Amino acid sequence: MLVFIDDGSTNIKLQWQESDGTIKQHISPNSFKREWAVSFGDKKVFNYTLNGEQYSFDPISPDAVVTTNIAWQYSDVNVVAVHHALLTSGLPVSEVDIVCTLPLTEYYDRNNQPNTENIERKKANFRKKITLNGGDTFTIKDVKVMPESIPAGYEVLQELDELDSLLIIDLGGTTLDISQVMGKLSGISKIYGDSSLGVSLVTSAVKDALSLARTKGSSYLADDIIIHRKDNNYLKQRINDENKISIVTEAMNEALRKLEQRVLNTLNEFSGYTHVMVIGGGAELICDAVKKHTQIRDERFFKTNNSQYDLVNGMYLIGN
Amino acid sequence: MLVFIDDGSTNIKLQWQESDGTIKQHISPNSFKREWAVSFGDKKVFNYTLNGEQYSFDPISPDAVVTTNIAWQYSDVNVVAVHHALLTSGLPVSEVDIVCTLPLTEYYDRNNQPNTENIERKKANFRKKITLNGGDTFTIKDVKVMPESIPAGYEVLQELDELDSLLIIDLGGTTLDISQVMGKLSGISKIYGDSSLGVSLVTSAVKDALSLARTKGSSYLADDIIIHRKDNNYLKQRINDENKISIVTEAMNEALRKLEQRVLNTLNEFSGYTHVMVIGGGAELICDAVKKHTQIRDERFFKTNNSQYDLVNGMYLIGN
Ligand SMILES: Nc1nc2c(ncn2[C@@H]2O[C@H](COP(=O)(O)OP(=O)(O)NP(=O)(O)O)[C@@H](O)[C@H]2O)c(=O)[nH]1
Ligand SMILES: Nc1nc2c(ncn2[C@@H]2O[C@H](COP(=O)(O)OP(=O)(O)NP(=O)(O)O)[C@@H](O)[C@H]2O)c(=O)[nH]1
Ligand SMILES: [Mg+2]
Ligand SMILES: [Mg+2]
Ligand SMILES: [Mg+2]
Ligand SMILES: [Mg+2]
Repeated sequence: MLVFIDDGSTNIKLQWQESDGTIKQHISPNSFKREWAVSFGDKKVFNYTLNGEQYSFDPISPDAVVTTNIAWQYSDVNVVAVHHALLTSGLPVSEVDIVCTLPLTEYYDRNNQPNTENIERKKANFRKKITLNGGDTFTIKDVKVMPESIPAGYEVLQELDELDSLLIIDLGGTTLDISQVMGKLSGISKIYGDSSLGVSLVTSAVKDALSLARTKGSSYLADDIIIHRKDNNYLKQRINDENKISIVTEAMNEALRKLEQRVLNTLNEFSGYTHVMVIGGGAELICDAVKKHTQIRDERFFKTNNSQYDLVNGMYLIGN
Repeated sequence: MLVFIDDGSTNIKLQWQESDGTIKQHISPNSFKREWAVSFGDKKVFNYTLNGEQYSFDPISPDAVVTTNIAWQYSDVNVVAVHHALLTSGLPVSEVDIVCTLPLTEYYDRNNQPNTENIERKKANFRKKITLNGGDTFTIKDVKVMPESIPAGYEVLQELDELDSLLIIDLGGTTLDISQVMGKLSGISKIYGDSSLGVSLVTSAVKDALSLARTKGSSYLADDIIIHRKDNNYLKQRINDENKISIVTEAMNEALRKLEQRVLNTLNEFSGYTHVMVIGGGAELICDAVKKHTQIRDERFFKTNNSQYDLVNGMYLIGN
């Protein structure tokens, strides 16, 4: 079995196809604490041991450590999150081959050439042995590494003439990376990674406007508000009450406005692209501004409505 | 301004393109009561007058009258729902040309030929004058009518050879229609409409499980549960607790299995199709079963992740 994994610092996305020809997409959060969970009842808990350290999946983990999540890519927790993702995917415990991802500025050096040291370091990380109390864990065999962004725009790129170039904008949970690639992957024109902004900006704004606990527990509430930000009817029924709908809609627009300014400002660093694609979980939050501020016809502007999965799907369509 | 309108009996979907080339999609529910609403405060209420009768948008309308929603297509409420959709779309009040829809078995007679009487009846319906208290209403000028299903599969159909044929499966709120159309619209092979089943089957089940009020006010809760039916973490935070997650998950699965059996049984009435497409709001609820029980390669199986909008988008790509 081969599993494609876009192990982001917010959510791990998985995609694979089963014998009955069904293609499955799974998503599992990166929310673990460095200690085992205690269950005196039947509630299932996942306690792991990796590199001698203890870890457990935590549904209410503090949104703390809003610092360097780049190092997370080579961390123990990353290994745990991926294994946990495999365990809750539905697939049967077994040996598996995987293809994981490395952010653009980690996969490539400043010369836009493969950073072999980082790629190997990523493969080595998944060799760290893991254990699960009261259960079996999958066995990761072969590890392949693909860079982010490019796999998502691969389909479109096969269609582009060598002279054309696709601009890929990826808004993630805590990062906003933009790259430009010549048609048929004739070369990488430019890469601009930014780990100072992400969707969490709006999520954090929402958690503030409603004064919600700064943990994973309230992440779903925040996301539902952002996702349905344009449907008052939904908000009316969702927001506790007191109709803070005014303040939250006010907080969201602030953050969204900031995401747009950043993207537009960075966009000014690129030129000559003939096609544009917006991917990542935050795609819907900036697609309008991007399309408005680019000179590209509808025919050449790409965006799906399953944006958080665009990358892992692209990886799949290539390596499966 | 030209507006494409898929006025379904559950939700009115709109799609149009503005000056800055921005393409917008809007959704507005069909939840009205035959009586004005009384507001003693600042809360805005929409009270309409059509054909004399009084109507008003109702956020907590009873899910009553689950009888004939086909006649709804030519009703006064439909006219009100469309006008209400226009008013909450974000577009400026004005004159507008529109393209609306008619279910497959209404647009076509049993000989699969345009039912001109029904088509004209649909156009005439929007000529009924409407009024809004405390505001102006849009003015519907030219009315065009497209059948359901086919516009959604039009893109793919242009690519198919005249000999191939696309099977379009549309699962809506209260209807399940299936059609088979020859490549390049070289002819309609078969139409099978079924107004006995719809997504409301699962929504009703969910409401029963959580014993929620049988009104629109609880429809959002029900839909979030169904949409996130595979994410325990979300369900854990969404469900009012008590972990009825077992009972609701049990209710949903049974309703879903019923939807699947119906679709599979009807599918047995079709043959010779070379491509398959699933659309409508319920697409995600039956896509797997359908792909599993069809002999079609992945390349020839179509499904977007914005299913409720597939039709209106198809209408837009053809008429705009
Ligand atoms: N508004 C909105 N948010 C979405 C949508 N899909 C996913 N999200 C959310 O957007 C955030 C970003 O998701 P994603 O890009 O997958 O995160 P990541 O890849 O883990 N981030 P990073 O690349 O920085 O490591 C998540 O909190 C996710 O739940 C959507 O359609 N709309
Ligand atoms: N599970 C699920 N439900 C969805 C999704 N998108 C929309 N829905 C819901 O599915 C139901 C059906 O939507 P839709 O097909 O547009 O309704 P309709 O077109 O008005 N129905 P009808 O054709 O019978 O007149 C609605 O209650 C809608 O909210 C989705 O991705 N997943
Ligand atoms: Mg990412
Ligand atoms: Mg990764
Ligand atoms: Mg419909
Ligand atoms: Mg209609």
